[PDB]
Amino acid sequence: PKSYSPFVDREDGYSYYYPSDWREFDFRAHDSAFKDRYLQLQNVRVRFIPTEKNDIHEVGPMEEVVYDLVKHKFAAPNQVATIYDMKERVEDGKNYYTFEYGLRTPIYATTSFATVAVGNNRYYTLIVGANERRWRKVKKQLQVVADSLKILQ
Amino acid sequence: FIKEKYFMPGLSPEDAAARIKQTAEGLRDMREMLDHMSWRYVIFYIRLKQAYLSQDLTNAMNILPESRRNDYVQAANELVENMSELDFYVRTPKVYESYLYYEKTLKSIDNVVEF
Amino acid sequence: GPIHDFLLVFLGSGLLVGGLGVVLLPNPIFSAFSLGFVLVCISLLYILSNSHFVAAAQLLIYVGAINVLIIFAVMFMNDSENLWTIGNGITSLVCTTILFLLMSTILDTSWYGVIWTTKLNQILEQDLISNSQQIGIHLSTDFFLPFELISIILLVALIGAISVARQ
Amino acid sequence: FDGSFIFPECILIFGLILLLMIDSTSDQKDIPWLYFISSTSFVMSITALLFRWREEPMISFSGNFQTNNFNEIFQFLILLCSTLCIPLSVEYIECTEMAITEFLLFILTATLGGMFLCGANDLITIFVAPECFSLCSYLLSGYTKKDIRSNEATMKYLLMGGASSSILVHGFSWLYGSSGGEIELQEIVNGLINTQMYNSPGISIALIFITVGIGFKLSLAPSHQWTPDVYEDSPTPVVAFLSVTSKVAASASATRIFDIPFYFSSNEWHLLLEILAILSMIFGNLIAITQTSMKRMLAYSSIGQIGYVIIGIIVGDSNGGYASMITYMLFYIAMNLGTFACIILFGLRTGTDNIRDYAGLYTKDPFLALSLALCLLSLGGLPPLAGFFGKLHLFWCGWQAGLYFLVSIGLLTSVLSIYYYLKIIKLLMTGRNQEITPHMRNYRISPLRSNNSIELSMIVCVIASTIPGISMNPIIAIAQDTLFSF
Amino acid sequence: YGLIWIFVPIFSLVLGIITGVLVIVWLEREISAGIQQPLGILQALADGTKLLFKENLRPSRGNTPLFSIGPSIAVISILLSYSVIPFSNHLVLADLNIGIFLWIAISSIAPIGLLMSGYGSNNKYSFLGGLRAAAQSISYEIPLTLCVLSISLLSNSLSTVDIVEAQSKYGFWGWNLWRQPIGFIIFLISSLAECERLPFGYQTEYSGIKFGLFYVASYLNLLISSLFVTVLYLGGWNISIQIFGTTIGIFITLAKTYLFLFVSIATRWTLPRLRMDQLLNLGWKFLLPISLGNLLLTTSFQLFS
Amino acid sequence: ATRIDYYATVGDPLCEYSYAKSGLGFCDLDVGFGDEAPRGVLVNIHYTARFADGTLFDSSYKRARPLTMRIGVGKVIRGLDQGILGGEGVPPMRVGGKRKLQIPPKLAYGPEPAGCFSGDCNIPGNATLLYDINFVEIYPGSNTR
Amino acid sequence: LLYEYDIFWAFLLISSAIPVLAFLISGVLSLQFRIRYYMFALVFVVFDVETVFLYPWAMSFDVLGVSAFIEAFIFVLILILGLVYAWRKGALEW
Amino acid sequence: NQQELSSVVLDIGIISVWYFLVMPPIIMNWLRVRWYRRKFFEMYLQFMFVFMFFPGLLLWAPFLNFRKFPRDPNMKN
Amino acid sequence: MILEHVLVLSAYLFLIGLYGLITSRNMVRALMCLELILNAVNMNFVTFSDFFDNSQLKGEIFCIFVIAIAAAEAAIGLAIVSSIYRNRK
Repeated sequence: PKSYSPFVDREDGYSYYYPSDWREFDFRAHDSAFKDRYLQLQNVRVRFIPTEKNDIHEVGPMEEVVYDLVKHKFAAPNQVATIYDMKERVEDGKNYYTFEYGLRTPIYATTSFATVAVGNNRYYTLIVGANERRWRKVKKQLQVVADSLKILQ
Repeated sequence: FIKEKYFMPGLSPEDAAARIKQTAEGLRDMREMLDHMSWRYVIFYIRLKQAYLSQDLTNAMNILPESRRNDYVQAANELVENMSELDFYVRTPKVYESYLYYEKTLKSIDNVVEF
Repeated sequence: GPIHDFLLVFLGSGLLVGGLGVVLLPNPIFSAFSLGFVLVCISLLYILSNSHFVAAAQLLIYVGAINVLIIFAVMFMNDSENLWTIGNGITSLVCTTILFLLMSTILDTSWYGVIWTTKLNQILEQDLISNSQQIGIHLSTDFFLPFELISIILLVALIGAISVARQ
Repeated sequence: FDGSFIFPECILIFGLILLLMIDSTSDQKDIPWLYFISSTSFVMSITALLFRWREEPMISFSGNFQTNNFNEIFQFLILLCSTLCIPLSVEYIECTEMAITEFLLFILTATLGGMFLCGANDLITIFVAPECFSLCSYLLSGYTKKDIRSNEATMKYLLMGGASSSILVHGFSWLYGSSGGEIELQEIVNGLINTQMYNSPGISIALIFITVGIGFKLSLAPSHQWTPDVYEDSPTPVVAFLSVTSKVAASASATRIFDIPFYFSSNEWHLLLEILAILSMIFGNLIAITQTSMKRMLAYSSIGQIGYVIIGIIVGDSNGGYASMITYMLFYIAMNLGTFACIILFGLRTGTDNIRDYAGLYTKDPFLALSLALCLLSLGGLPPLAGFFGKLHLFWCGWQAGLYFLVSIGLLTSVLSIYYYLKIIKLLMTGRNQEITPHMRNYRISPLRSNNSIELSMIVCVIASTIPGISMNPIIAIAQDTLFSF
Repeated sequence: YGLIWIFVPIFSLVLGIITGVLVIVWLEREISAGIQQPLGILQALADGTKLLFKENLRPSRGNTPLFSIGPSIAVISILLSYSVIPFSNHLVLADLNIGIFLWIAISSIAPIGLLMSGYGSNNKYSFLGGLRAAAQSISYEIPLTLCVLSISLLSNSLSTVDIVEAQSKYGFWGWNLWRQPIGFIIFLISSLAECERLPFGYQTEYSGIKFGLFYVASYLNLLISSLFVTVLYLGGWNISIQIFGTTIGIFITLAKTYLFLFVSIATRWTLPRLRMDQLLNLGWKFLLPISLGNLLLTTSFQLFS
Repeated sequence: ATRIDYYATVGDPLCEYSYAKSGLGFCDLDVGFGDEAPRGVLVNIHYTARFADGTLFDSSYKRARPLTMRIGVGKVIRGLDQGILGGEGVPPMRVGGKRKLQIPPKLAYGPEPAGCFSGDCNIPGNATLLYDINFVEIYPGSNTR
Repeated sequence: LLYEYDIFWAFLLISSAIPVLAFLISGVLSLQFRIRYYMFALVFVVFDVETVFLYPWAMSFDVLGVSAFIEAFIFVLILILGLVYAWRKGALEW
Repeated sequence: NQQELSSVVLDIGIISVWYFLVMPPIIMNWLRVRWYRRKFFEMYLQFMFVFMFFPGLLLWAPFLNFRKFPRDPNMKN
Repeated sequence: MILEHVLVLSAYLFLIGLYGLITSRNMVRALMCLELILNAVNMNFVTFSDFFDNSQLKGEIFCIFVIAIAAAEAAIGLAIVSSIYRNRK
């Protein structure tokens, strides 16, 4: 938390950070989603699935849940899903998966460093991405923003 | 071609029994469309199938005995209000209430096909 | 819901009577302003068709730029005059039979059954949702060739309109 | 991203930028060098298209534009029409005191729109490029600006051309709906049977409205009433350029949007083209007998010769290819621009277009009379000229495909074309000192600018109407290798 | 509940723009009482009811539907585009993905109302005046939408709430005053000149309620041009160099539109008519090429961003 | 059900379907020899299209031309894109190849009657189609766009 | 989906019913030939279509690099060459 | 689906009656007592203030009580 | 869901503007009828893009192009009509 804004949501349980004064807007199915006022793809958003599960580890393995999460639930057919390496953390007692992919349409060069979580009969799928034309400068910054999602009760 | 179906005469109660099982099986697999957030095909399918249900329930109730009428109309109007609130939360698009009322209309269509 | 498609039927009735006002009124000025009413209803139909940049583009370009010059040339009244401009027995016949073919084509076609098909190329790729951004990415570089061509077309249209309308 | 396959049109847009830079600097002190940079822009576009000959039929842009050998050939024919027709208005502009600038712009952009219509593959460009060409057509037709009849005729043409393209694009809309949301000709037939709409009334209305719009573009006898009315007052060079370029680009589209997205409904497709072809062959050649004008009956002869081209459209690639249609379009350009060159020279020396003024041209000018008579005999085809062997290759391919009732009607109307052609050749050969007109007797070949390029292109068209019927085997040898039209 | 919560922002916005046009009337009266030297606040509503309670005044011409809807379309061509203003981070009427583009369309349908006014009046005076007013609404649209385009090109967004947020990144210098003052001058002259205010009738048969419609349509045109001065160049709610943020941001944007009202009325009283020849000399041979020029400048400048 | 558009063919060599993870009936008859089919390009196949029982409703040999398809971008059934390219690591086809496919109605057009021109339908609900793809060639100049 | 302009239809309905209602409550309770401005509108219509083309490009220029920059640079080059044509000819003349 | 406030009453109505009651007599009083004692900078900011602060002046527009006594007179009516 | 009625309205425009394009006294009424025909095809493309093609907005992109060409056609047609009006007395 060098210069980061911990926007918590004590009702829904999620809480994570933002680099520098990203704005506020209503996304189509995400709640805050907080775009960065200059770019069009650089934003971090998170949504909900009312499941009846408790752990992301019992619903499936990480390397297999990212496959049907990106290749079947994220990627539009006109773009290809370059799923990069996937990572796992444990915050307090719960697993915390974090992965990387790039949606490559024949136009629209972009990618996303999305992470996934669960709890409270919800299902967190925090997605942050940016353009592919400038991603190596915005790699570790969005990474250290993205791994900072906490699940609190 | 529902505009000609207005001009065409109404369906049979057994035709309604066929179309309600078809409508059940078609509401099974809109999960491909919800998670991709294709809300325009979702509002197309919900408004069309609600237009089918509004003429389908009153036609399909006429083959059921009076023991089945009370609980059938109970589950049917439960399905009607669940589908209308699903219509309201897709014409005000939020993913959570949409999938919640989608599971509600699945667990209300699973026994209308049971009649 | 019912307000949406009742608004659709209301726009349909108003637009068809405005189009018959374009076709069958004694005043060409009355026909041009009925055209303006029709194109306002067209923009409202495109709002109903979930194509909003399209809607305000047709509202911007086609009464704001077209119908102004239309009513300019209509108030500056000029002169009067097998598919050709020979009527009262031909265009009624082909109008009724092409109308009957199109009514038997639209009404007798399960359109929603075709909407059920080809559903994979409208799953609305998740990283963008906004309509004008999507128009701009499909217009600038995807259909780059007609985008570069209408520049030449409107260039030649301006140059020819100068070289004709002055004389 | 690099679309290097559209470099002959990059030379055209480069010439357009140079046209506008010359059209902004001085505006008065450059008549001939502007014509020089435009004609050399044509020649550079041709040599670029020949430098890109052996390239693959690669869809260059983002599923938008296909540089097939078939499309390369039709672009070559449009460039050849523009090259062999561009000197035919270097005297008309200085005779009628119009602007040679923006006229060269109109011809360059009509050539541009035709060359994009040849390679157009999305349904967008099969509306953009034909009506690019058609807005350039309306600007070229409304260009004399001295009378009421020319402007009324081109306004009626603008009405009919907008109706033409709008029916064509309503059919394109029924394509776009019945075939899912698919465009790109290769993907449209996929989109019909992805949606299971091959046996549909919607695709039937699509095919009917598309073929009506193309028949408006091809001026076939249902949709043909525009050409004589609109080729009276519109000037003879743009009558030449627009008729020939419009019908070659419309036959380009009439192969292109009819073989690739319509090989499933090919029965009703062949039947609709057979109806329009037989009526066009009969009625163009049967109106063109009885008219006292020269450009009107030429417009009907152009209708009849496009009705001959539709026999090559109906036959497939296999049982007599589209190569016959290609070489007949080459012959058609070659022997029609010579006819219009002679009609232009009768009007740069007389001023009239009445056919009864032709009595006595053999006595006054045997060179122009020989050129016009030989072009008309090429168009009719009595000796071994170009057009006889073109009609022979057409009727050969139609007879080998079994289209007996196309070939026989084409032969009867070829004889019917022979009649009004030799009706013309009566006048410009004979003369009896009062059948000559006072618009003819004062011919005055000597009050002329110089050794013109009208005469050069005219004698090139005369030789190209004579010897390529004799030398047809290299032309067939270079036309049969267009098998990628699919 | 199904329509009350939806109707009350529309109702509050109509009441807000009625209060704003009351402000513009009495504020031009206040600047005329400053440069020309209580009860006066309600005198503007007295003006509105004097123009309201009157005679219909219909002559014998048979264009009665166009006579009815002429000033009506002239009002609609401003009133339909008040769904566009982000007064704060909230309380905008719609989300409005195409923010200013709908305003350009609704301001471009204004010469339709001007030609319907020129034909609804059976007078050659208002005929020529409707021709002039429609032609200057046409003529001043292109550098208007050019500087609109240049600001939306700086922001890379058309939606107005996004550009209002986007102006507050560098701070006070992040506003479009210091990003495009040239395009700001373009938007100044296009805002003042289009509404028949900075240069200059055509109501010689419209009276009663129709004259009041033209009255409120002109001053609401001034209102919406001023609110776009606020949401384009000056900022929406940001003063960088819960519930209270909305209440202070509406005060910020109303101070900014009062600033532009004072500047616009003062520039009206210190400039005469352009005499209709320098008007077009400006809007075609000067204003449109320099609007294309700073369009090319902002097009070259957004490469590094 | 009806409107089968009777095109009597000779049939194709039957085989057992080595099933996929996504329930695809999958049987590669003839391994092609050449390059794999690229994602997003136009490809030319032949096929005979059959219902559950094997009655024919569509054929590329009916049209006597290889059907041009841009595969992988979802312009066709996902059964096509998962049985020609392969979704769950199923091997992609090579040129001059032949393959039978039992498309499950999950991959196919659901219980929805795909195609209904006038009362009667082209495809009934849950048809569990049988495609017999003859992947013959790549389109000559084709792009991934 | 009828959520973006769901309030805008009611806004249109109120704003469209209010002038006719104002007319009801006000009724119950008490040949030139100049084509210069025509020529201005004739230049306006094609410049307006070119601005319509310039609208979604500048909407969507952020996702694209220098390629869309030179796309619309060629476009506005055509635009300014038409404008210089309008200068040098007898187009505006006012 | 947020409902970030969850306040039923007395959140904005209190601020509305505050801005509509406490503000307009002090605003009109500052318009009265500073009608001449002003720079054009001061008249500029007062014009901006009275533009911002308009619709609260509706209950104070017809009423006018402490307005007219530029002497020390007696009510001799 | 009657939303396929806008196609019926589209065909209604496509017939009435064609009828007005055949029987027309002057030229500008027929030009306006031609514009209604371009509207009919235009709303057909917009409806088909709404129904089927929403990832690519190919029908809506073609809507932008067909309204551009409609503008060019109307501009040059009115240029011809105005030049006739100049050339008559």
